[PDB]
Amino acid sequence: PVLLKSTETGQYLRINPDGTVDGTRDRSDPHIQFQISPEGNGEVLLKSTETGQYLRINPDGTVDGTRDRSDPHIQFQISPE
Amino acid sequence: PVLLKSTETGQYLRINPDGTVDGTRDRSDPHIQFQISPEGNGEVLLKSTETGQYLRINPDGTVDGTRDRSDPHIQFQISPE
Amino acid sequence: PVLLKSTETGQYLRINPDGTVDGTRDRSDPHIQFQISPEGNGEVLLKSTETGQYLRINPDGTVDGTRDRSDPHIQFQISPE
Repeated sequence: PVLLKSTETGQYLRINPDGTVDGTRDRSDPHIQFQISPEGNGEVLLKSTETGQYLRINPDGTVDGTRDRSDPHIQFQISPE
Repeated sequence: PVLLKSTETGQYLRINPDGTVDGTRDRSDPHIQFQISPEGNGEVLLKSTETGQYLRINPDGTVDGTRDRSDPHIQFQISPE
Repeated sequence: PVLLKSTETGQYLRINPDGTVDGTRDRSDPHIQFQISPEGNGEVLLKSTETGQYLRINPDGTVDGTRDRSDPHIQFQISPE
């Protein structure tokens, strides 16, 4: 169970029950709880422990979550910097 | 847009909000840089291998995706061109 | 003769007489005007029309200008987008 924080603003990533995604500085929020699931091909999946939906980036650049286990948009690569 | 790298040190020229100026090898936008906890150390980017977009948290609290991997504070425009 | 503006903040790059470098939103300043001089390769040199100093990035990531025509630190490459 991991948290995804944007060091910059000091904000954590959050997937709300309605499927909307935003950033909060409220560390006492269960919705900022994530789990990184492998894919065998190096890639991973970003899924909320609570809501249980997977994180996707729409083609038009908008971001939300769907519990659809099948959709290459939830495919993510973690690139160390 | 264009980037200005000192081929010598490989550093990029940057203009900060306060008006101060310096160089840095950090080519990427801090708003697309996340830290995974509980693990500490390191700094990672999160790219949707599908659309090739990066995950970004904006100061206002909003979240979206973008292919603009680079820091806007090192992106200059040459006029009149 | 060109201006080097940081679209983001709307600030122009400037080399002050004393050799210090900063960014200003004052477009009516002569110290913000540069000439891009080729370097035989693909590289260029960044030189203020006024002061006549060449822009360099110190190894320590600090930025100032010197009229020393001979110094690899004033070597710059311009990479679009």
